[PDB]
Parts: sequence; C-alpha cells; structure tokens
Amino acid sequence: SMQEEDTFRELRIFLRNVTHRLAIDKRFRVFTKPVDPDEVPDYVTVIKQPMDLSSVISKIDLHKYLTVKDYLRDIDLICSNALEYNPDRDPGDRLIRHRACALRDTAYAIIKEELDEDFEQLCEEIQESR
Ligand SMILES: CC(=O)c1[nH]/c(=N/C(=O)[C@H]2CNCCN2CCC2CCC(F)(F)CC2)sc1-c1cncc(N)c1
Repeated sequence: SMQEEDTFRELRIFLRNVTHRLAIDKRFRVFTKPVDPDEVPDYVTVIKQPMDLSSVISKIDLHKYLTVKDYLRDIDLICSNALEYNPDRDPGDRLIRHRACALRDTAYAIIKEELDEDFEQLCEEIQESR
C-alpha cells in the first residue's frame, strides 16, 4: 500500500545514513569499493561472493533491502569475506581482520542504538506478507 511504501522508504533513508557513516570512516576504506583484479588477482579464487559498501549503496537504491536483517546479512558478508581472505598471522592480515570486526561491530551498534525494534518488526511483517 501507500503506508507500506512509506515504511520501506524510511528504511532506505535509514540504511543510506548508516552506510555513509561506515563509508567515511578511515578504518573502513578497504571495504568501500570492489576488489580490483589487477591489484589482487587471487581474490576471486578465495571469495565466491564479493561484497563492499559501494555495492550495498547500489542495492539500497535498487530496493533490494526490505528489512534490516537483509542489510545486516551483507554487512556480515563483508566481514566474513575479509576474515576468510586474511587468515594469516601477517600484520597486514591481522589489521584487515581487526577493521572487518570493527566494521561489523559498528554497524550492529548503530542499528541497536538508533533503529526502533517495532519499525524493524513492521518491515518484517510487510515482507512476510509478500
Ligand atoms: C577486500 C579484502 O579483504 C582485501 N584483503 C586484502 N588482503 C591483503 O592484501 C593482504 C594479503 N596478505 C598480506 C597482507 N595484505 C594486506 C596488506 C595491507 C593491509 C592494510 C590495508 F589498508 F588493508 C592495505 C593492505 S586486500 C583486499 C582488498 C584489495 N584490493 C581492494 C580492496 N578494496 C580490498
């Protein structure tokens, strides 16, 4: 309905604001754009389902997220991809893993503090009804 499309619009507005706050954080710059095959060639050998914050923005605008759970699944994918591609004790690996976990923890903390749980429930019930 009209009421339901207004609900999903507010969700998109909220998700755009969270994603922008993540994307401008210096720690998360490595997660802001897809991985250039020129710069690292073996990424596709390890990571079957790439994800990054620019792609999250595009998915928001394509109405791909109808719940915050759907969005958080892509945030979690960014993080688990980073952990999987950087398993070594190497300090470069450990640094990216630390930033990956910080990215995930920061997104969950913002949503826990700022997203009303009745709003997320409404989104879920609209989605369940389709
Ligand atoms: C998406 C992802 O997880 C990813 N992981 C990578 N891991 C590495 O490059 C590991 C490999 N082992 C040795 C150490 N090295 C890391 C060194 C050094 C750490 C600080 C730094 F700022 F991160 C820059 C890299 S590169 C990479 C990626 C690549 N091209 C574009 C994008 N957007 C992300």
